[PDB]
Formats: sequence, structure tokens, C-alpha cells
Amino acid sequence: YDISCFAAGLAGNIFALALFLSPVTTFKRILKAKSTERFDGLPYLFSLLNCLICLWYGLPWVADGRLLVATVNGIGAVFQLAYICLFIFYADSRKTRMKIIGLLVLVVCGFALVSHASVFFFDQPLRQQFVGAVSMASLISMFASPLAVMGVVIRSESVEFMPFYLSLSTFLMSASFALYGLLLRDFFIYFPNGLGLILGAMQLALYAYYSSN
Amino acid sequence: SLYDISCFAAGLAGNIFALALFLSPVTTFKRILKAKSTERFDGLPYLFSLLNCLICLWYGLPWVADGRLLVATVNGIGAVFQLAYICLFIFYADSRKTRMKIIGLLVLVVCGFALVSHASVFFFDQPLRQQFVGAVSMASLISMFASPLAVMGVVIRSESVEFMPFYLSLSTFLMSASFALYGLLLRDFFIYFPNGLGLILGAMQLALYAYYSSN
Amino acid sequence: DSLYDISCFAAGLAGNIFALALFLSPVTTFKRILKAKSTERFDGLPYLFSLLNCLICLWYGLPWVADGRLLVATVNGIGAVFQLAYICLFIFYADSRKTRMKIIGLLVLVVCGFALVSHASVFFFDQPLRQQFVGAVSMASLISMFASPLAVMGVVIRSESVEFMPFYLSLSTFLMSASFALYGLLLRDFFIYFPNGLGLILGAMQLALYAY
Ligand SMILES: CCCCCCCCCO[C@@H]1O[C@H](CO)[C@@H](O)[C@H](O)[C@H]1O
Repeated sequence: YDISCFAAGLAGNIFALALFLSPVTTFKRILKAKSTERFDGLPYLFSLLNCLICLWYGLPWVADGRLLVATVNGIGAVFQLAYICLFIFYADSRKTRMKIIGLLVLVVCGFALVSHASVFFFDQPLRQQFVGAVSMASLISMFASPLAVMGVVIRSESVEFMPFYLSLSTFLMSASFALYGLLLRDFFIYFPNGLGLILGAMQLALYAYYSSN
Repeated sequence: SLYDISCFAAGLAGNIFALALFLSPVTTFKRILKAKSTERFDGLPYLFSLLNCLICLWYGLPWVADGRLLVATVNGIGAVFQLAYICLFIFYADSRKTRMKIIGLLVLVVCGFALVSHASVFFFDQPLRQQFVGAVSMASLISMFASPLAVMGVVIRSESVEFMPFYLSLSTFLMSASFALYGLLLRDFFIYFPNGLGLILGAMQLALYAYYSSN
Repeated sequence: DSLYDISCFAAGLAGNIFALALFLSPVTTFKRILKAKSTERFDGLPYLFSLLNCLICLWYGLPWVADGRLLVATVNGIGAVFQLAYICLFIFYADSRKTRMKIIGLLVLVVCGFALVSHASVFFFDQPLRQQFVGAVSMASLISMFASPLAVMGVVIRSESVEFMPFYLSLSTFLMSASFALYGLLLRDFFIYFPNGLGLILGAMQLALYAY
């Protein structure tokens, strides 16, 4: 019973590694110029903020018996950090440079603030509930982009901006982590990951629809 | 007792008043029905509304919150009506983009709702369940208020009450008042707060209607 | 006894005095409005949002909601009064009937709504859950206000000009945020510390930006 839970966690984590390779396309495009035209820099920053707070949830002081999420969000957050660090010097125009760096300062300092406030002001079991609520809120907030790109596919009647390799992996990742939180009976892990399972399932199905015809 | 009877009277009153609100888009859907076009109309609000009605309906049901059944009844009959609407629309939709958009959002709302209901009964044992489904529900209902506030804005800017009918505004004012009374009697915050907030909005709406209708 | 109290009251008073500059900040606009007698160039909503914030926080400050929260009621009270004065001047000096009606309607919504949530807070909730509720609502408000100065920082970074964003205002705001942060810190009240800690961060970033 335990073994299956742990295996599920490892599987979900390793699956997340695949989703993390998705933004490499714009990063290929940076050598010429890094804006990117038609695209906006902040989401990567946003994603890292999320991964930070979730990593906070993962740590043993906040919630006991919840080790693996700290692992996936940790390696994920670090890899994101690499992205923003790469962006800011290669940023186009000083204005963009300063904006992204500033927002980064905001994220790091703020996360330090909520980490500190969380560990100081809150005693168990409240601490877990709070950091949990914030984590679930972040994960749910993130889902906006896949829903939007789904909208774009419907509008264009074409998968012109939606890759399958990324999508299938994310579907598997949500299913796995949903199983993780469900088996662990921790709601904060289960719910958003289940919602992600739904959004991904819709993604795969609609992809079948527009790839077919 | 007098409290049981009053509670039922308030709940039912809210139900009957609300019925007008649910039947309000029947004119637009009749016009949609004519010439079988959804080109001119959208279309999405029925999804946002169905999601809301389901989550409040879940709250009403006896497993999550007991003795608040009339809420389940209004939200249920309401959800069926909205579902009929999105179905009529979804087949009568003009262009594949609109039809498939509505289909997708429908799958999204229904599966999502299933997820939150199931999680609610699974992960949560009483009374926290009631508190959770309550907060989610209250959040939804308060979120709905965006549209009438918006049309109040349109009325003020256009100095016209074209998009604000008194019959509807008054009826919804009454349902809000009634359910506000309902929660108030039940001493249920989750019922009282959003409908009370709605009572304020309906009151302002009726007032602005008075101000701008007179001339 | 411990050095809890001595720092505790002084932090609140000092923070309040530092805070005073922010409430007087838009008076320049009203000076420019008073000569103008228009309000065309300016809208209009921010004074209402700010009044809403100030009432929710003031309610939190009251002994009805929270015991031992004395200074907060004071600063938020002075704030609410000033904001109400602003809204009255804007609404009377309003440019166009549309603006006048927009503002009057929203003022009605805010005052009526706040009274509503006050009543519900004191009615439905018994301690300590009440303080937790009014705290959560207050915190959401205060954090919500923070969007606008961040917006002016965005405008400054994007537009090379450091127009708007006063150093006096920025320093005063950093100081008030920091002080009330210490107040929440000593009280071990999360709802007080967290938004003000965030304010200390935003003030720090702004201070950094004056060093263009
Ligand atoms: C969006 C969330 C905002 C705060 C929501 C929390 C409201 C607190 C619930 O109030 C009352 O507390 C009782 C316990 O004392 C409950 O058993 C009862 O059902 C309820 O009437």
C-alpha cells in the first residue's frame, strides 16, 4: 500500500520533468532576440512563484509525511529559476530587463515573507491547512493558460499552438498526483491535480478531434 | 412551531420569485429559436450559471447541509432549466467554433462539479463539509453579481433603462430579500450573506430604475 | 514585566504619524481640481476602494471585533473620514451627471455593503471565529489595495519618466508599513503583519527605484 503511493509519487515527478522541457522552444529563439514577439515574459516568473509556495508545502515542518511534492516542486522551481536568470540579461530593452528583475525580487522576497509568517504565526495543524490553501490556490490559478490555449485551438479549428508531447505528459502527471493526494487523503494535493486531470483529458480529446479533422 | 413555518414560507417565497429570474431569458431564447441563429447571441452565461446552480444545489442537499432543502429545490429546478438552455443553444449554435466551445465548457463544468462534490463528501466529514461547500457556493453566488452590477453601469452611462426591466429587477430583489430572510432565520451565514448582498444590489437597481425611468 | 508593551503602543502611534502623509497625498489633485472645479481629468473610483478598505479595517480595530487592537481603529478611522471627505468633494464637484451618478451609486453600495458585513460579522460569528473572519476580509482588502502602487511602478519602469510616485510619499508609506508590520509582529497577529510586511517589501522596492 505504501509502496504504491511512493511509486506513484516518483512517476508523477518524473512525468513533471517532461512538462518542464516545454518552454525550450522560445529559448531556442532567444539568440536572435528575446522578447519574444507575440509572447510575454512574466508567466515563467509566475510559475516559479507557484512552485516556490508548493515547495514550501512539501517541506517536512509544514506537513508531515508529505515528502515527494517538495521534490518535484523543488527541482521544478530550480529549473524555472534558471529560465528567469537567463531571460533578464538577454532581455530586450532595459525596461523589460528591469521589470522582470523587479518582479523576480517581488516573488523571492514575498515567498520568504509567507514562508516566515507561515512557520512563525501558525502552529499545527493550522499551518498545514494555510500553506495548503495557498498552494491549492496557486495551482488552480495556473490552469488559466491551458484553458486559454484550448480556446485558441477551438477558434482556429487547428492545433497550430498546441503540442501533444507536452499535453499527454501533463495528463499523466495530473492522474498520478491526483492518485497521490487521494491515496494520501490530502485534499490540497488531490483537488487541483484532479482539475488538471480534467483539463488535460479535455485537451487530449479535443486534440483527437482537431488532429482528425 | 412558528419558526418552521416561517422558514418554509421564506424559502418557498424565494423559490417562486426566483422562478421569474430563471424564466427571464426565455424571450432571448425564443428569439434565438426564431431563424435558428445563435450568431447574434452568446451563450456563455448559461455555463457560468449552471456551474453556480449546481454547486449551490449540492449545498442544499441533505448530506452536506441539512434542513436547507428549499435552496436545493430552487437551485435544482434552476439548474435543469439552464441545462435545457445550453442544450438548445449547443445544437442550434451557428458555426463549429461556437458549438464546440459550448460543448467543451459543458464537459468542463460538469466534470469539475463532480470533482468538487465528490471531494466534498469524501475528504470532509461534518461539519467542515458544510463549511467548505458553503464557502465555495457563497463565492459562486457572490461572483454572479458581476452581471447586474455591470448592467447598472450600462444604465447609468446610457441614461437608459433599456437593459433593466422593472419586473425582473423587482422579482430578483424579492428573491434576494426572501432568501436573505431564509438564511437569517436559519442563522446560516452562507445563505444570508450573498443573498443579502444581492438584496442591496437589487435595491440600488430598483432605485436607479426609478431615477432614470421618470424621464 | 517584559519590554512588550513599551514597543507595542509606540509602534502603532509612530506608524500612524508616518501614515498621515498618504491620506493627504491626493490633496494636490483636489487643489488642481478646486481651481479647475471639474474632475474631468480624474476618475474617481480609487477613493471609494480606499474608503471600503478603511472601513473594513476600522471595524477590525473596534473592541467589538478585536480586543487589544487599539491603534488600528484610530489610523483606519482617520483614513475613512478623510476618504469620505474626498468622495464628497469629488461627487459634488463631479464633471458630468454620469460621473456624479456613478460615484453616488458606488458610495451607496460601499456604505450599505460594509454595514451589511459588519452586521453579519457581529451576528453570525462568536469569538474567536469572528476576529478570524473580519481579519481574513481585512487582509484581502489591504492586499487588494497594493495593486495600484505596483501599477505606478510599472508605469515608471516602462516610461523612463519618474513622474508621479513621490519620494516623500514612498518613504512615508514604507515607514508606516514597516511600523504596522512590527505591531502585528509583536501582537503575533498574522492578519496585521502579513499585508504590512508585503507593504514593507513594496516600499523597499519603490525606495530602490527612486535611486533610478
Ligand atoms: C469564503 C469563506 C468566508 C468565510 C466562510 C466561513 C463562515 C463560517 C461558517 O459560519 C457558521 O459557523 C458554524 C460553526 O461555528 C457552522 O457550523 C455554520 O454552518 C455556519 O453558519
